[PDB]
Amino acid sequence: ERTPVEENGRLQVVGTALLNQHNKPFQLRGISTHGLQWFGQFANKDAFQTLRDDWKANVVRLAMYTDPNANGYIAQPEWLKAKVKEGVQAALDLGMYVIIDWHILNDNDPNLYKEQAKRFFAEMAREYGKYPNVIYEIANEPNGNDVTWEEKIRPYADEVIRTIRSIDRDNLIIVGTGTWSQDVDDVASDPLPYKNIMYAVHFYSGTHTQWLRDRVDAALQAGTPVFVSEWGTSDASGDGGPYLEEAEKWIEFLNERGISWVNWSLCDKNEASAALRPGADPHGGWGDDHLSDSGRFIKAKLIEALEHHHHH
Repeated sequence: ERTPVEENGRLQVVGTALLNQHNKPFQLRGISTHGLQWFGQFANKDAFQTLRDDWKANVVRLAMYTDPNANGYIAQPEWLKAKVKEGVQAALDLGMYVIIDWHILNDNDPNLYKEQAKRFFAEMAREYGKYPNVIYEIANEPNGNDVTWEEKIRPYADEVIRTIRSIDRDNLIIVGTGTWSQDVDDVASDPLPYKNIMYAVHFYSGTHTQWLRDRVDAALQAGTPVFVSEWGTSDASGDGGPYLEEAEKWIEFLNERGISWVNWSLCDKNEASAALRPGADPHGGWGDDHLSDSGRFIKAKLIEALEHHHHH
């Protein structure tokens, strides 16, 4: 009944490894909100307490869409910042790790809203940098044939990281990769020089099979730290299946390698990747029959991972 943050404290990255404050290997495992502008009602202390105590998650991710055309942060900065702070404060109150996700998507080049990102992250780092719970995810899913590591993503990340690190010298930063955070193989050609940086890989088990695991293995062998800050049991659309046999191959692979993972998503949208059945209580306490096939799987994986840790 020690909380995850009480037990593990300030995290650190050495090579590809995530270690806790006591120099022990540590794996974050949890779940992401869907876009806060659409499903933010699930980002609250009561829901997060269920995740901590019943699901055995140790991290939550706050998916703050940026795109004004998605009613994201550029359109409604005050409401969304308020919701992010509610989410962060809930995690602080529960001793959970929390990822603040600048959730680019259709705004596919992170440079589009770079200065707004810097102002947002400067505020979050000032507010919350003293706490070891906080993790900054600075660009969810760069995508597009022009948006490559060398040309667009790395220069964005270098500027945003220098902004954050001027205020919060220690907390983890997760940096997106090209092709919807698949192009982790490009990082080793020119990595970022800073402390406590990990590189995102995202997968959807209806789409992404062993080939992407093979890429991840090659990245790890080359010394690139990987964090799975978003993955689904559906096709990449968020719907279809779910594809739990393939998802199981992924979870085994990630657990064997100690790679942190965060499932998409904790909401009740009528799509296969949503963890909750439509009308589920925003306050948590969900019986198995209020979880989808995907939600049941994720809850089971989280519980099993904790069991395997305590005994092996």
